[PDB]
Amino acid sequence: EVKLVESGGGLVQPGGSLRLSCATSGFTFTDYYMSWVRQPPGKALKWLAFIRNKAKGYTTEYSASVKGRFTISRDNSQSFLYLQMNTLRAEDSATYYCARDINPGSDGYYDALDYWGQGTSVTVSRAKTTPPSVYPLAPSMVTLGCLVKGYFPEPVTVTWNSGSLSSGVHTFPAVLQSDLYTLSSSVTVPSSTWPSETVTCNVAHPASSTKVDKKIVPR
Amino acid sequence: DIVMTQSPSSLAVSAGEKVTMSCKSSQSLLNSRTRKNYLAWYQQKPGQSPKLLIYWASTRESGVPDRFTGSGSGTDFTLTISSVQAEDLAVYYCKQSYNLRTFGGGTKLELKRADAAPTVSIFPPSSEQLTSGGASVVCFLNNFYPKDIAVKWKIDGSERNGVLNSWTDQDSKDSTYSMSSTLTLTKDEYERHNSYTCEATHKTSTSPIVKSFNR
Ligand SMILES: C=CCO[C@]1(C(=O)O)C[C@@H](O[C@]2(C(=O)O)C[C@@H](O[C@]3(C(=O)O)C[C@@H](O)[C@@H](O)[C@@H]([C@H](O)CO)O3)[C@@H](O)[C@@H]([C@H](O)CO)O2)[C@@H](O)[C@@H]([C@H](O)CO)O1
Ligand SMILES: [Mg+2]
Ligand SMILES: [Mg+2]
Ligand SMILES: [Zn+2]
Ligand SMILES: [Zn+2]
Ligand SMILES: [Zn+2]
Ligand SMILES: [Zn+2]
Repeated sequence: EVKLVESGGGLVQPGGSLRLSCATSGFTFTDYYMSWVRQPPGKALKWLAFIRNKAKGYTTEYSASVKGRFTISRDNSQSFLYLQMNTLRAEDSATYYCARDINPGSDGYYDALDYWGQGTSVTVSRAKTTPPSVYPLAPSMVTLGCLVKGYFPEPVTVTWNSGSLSSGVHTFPAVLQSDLYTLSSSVTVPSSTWPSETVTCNVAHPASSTKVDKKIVPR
Repeated sequence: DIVMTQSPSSLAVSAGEKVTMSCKSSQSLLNSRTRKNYLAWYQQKPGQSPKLLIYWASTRESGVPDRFTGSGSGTDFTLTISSVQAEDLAVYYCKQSYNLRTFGGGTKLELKRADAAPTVSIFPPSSEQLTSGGASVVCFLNNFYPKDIAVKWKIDGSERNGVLNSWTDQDSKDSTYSMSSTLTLTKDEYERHNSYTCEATHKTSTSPIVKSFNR
C-alpha cells in the first residue's frame, strides 16, 4: 500500500523558518513527481510546489505565493520529501499535505494527485505555547465529556477509552479566545455502563508534548 | 496564472437526490495532442485529507462509486452525483494540472434531512478546575437539524458574556449537527449563585429546552 506521512509541523514566530518532512513508501519514490499542498483552517486547498522525478532531473516549481520563500527537495536514498519554509507569516498558518504526483514516463500515467498524507499543522504566531488543562464533564442514556481548555497552538487529539469508545462521540471544533484555544468532546453511553464501567478521555497536545488521561467520575 | 472558479459555494441536497456542481478555468485545459483535459476532482470530508475522485475531467478513479461522474471540456466542467448519500457530505475541489496546479475554491455539499430536536445536557465545573480558581459550565446540544439554534445562559434566573459556542461538522451517518456552549466564570463568581440554566431554542419546538443544576 502507498503511504505518505508528514511531520515537522508546530508553532513558529512571524519571520521565522521551519522545515517540513514527508516519509513515503509502497512505491518507487524516484519514479514520481511530489507536491506540497496547504489549507488554512476553514479555507480552500492551495497547491504550493512540486519536484519532478528522476527522468526529469528532479527539477522544481513553485506557486507565486511561496516562490523565493519556500524550497522543495527530496532525499531519494530514503524516499523523503522536504519543504523548507522561510520568512513565515500569519497567512502561512495552515495544515500542509504532501501528495504523490505524476509519473509521465509510465504508459499508465495519468495526471492527478493520487495519494495524500494526513497533513501536518503549522501556526505562525508570536503567542506562547501553552498546554491544555483537561477537565472531566459529568452529571436511558448518559452523556459525559472532557473540556480541553486554554491551550496553544492547535491541534490536540481526543480519544475515549484509548479509541475503544468511538460511537456516540462528538468532538467540537476548537474556539480561539485571547491567544488560547478551548474545545470540548462529548460521549454518550448506556446508563448501565456508567459509573459501573470506567470512561476515560485521552488528550494529546503535540506542541507541549502533553499526554493526559482523565477518568470521568460522577458528581 | 490559471484561475479556477467553482459554483455553487454551497448547497444542501436530500439523500437519494441528484447533485450538480460546476468548475470553470480561465483558459482551456485541453492538450491538443492527446485531447486530454487536465482537470481533476477531489473530495474532502470533514477532518479528512483530500481524496482523488476524477481525473482527465471524466475518468473515475479506481474505488470511486459509480454515482460520481465528471464531464465537460475546455473551460467548463461538471461533477455530478446521482443518488447522493449521507456519507457524501464534503467539500469538493476541482483542480487544473495543465500548467503547474491550481485548486478551485471548492463547493460545500451538505445534506438536507428531517427536522430533529436537540438532546441537551448541562455540566457544572469540575472540582479540579474550581481548585485552580476557574469555573466553566458546559452545555451540549447534540444531534439536531437544522443547524440554526440559539442558546441562552441564565444564572439565578437572570440571563448572562463569557460564552463561547462551537458547532460540529454535519454527521456523516445521520446528517445531524451538534453544538457546544461554554460559560466561563471565576470560582468566586461561580460560588455567588445557585442556579445555572442552559436554554436551547430550536424550530423543532415552540418551548425552549431547559437544562439546569443547582450549585
Ligand atoms: C511541445 C510538445 C510537448 O510535449 C507534450 C505535449 O504533447 O504537449 C507533453 C509531454 O509532457 C511531458 C511528458 O514527458 O510526458 C510531461 C510534462 O509534465 C508537466 C511538467 O513537468 O510541467 C506536468 C503535467 O502535469 C502537465 O502540467 C504538463 C503540461 O501540461 C505540459 O505538457 O507539464 C512536461 O514535463 C513535458 C516536458 O515539458 C517535455 O515536453 O513532458 C510529452 O507527452 C510529449 C510527447 O512525449 C512528445 O510529443 O508531448
Ligand atoms: Mg490512482
Ligand atoms: Mg451524532
Ligand atoms: Zn519550469
Ligand atoms: Zn487509478
Ligand atoms: Zn453574579
Ligand atoms: Zn445570585
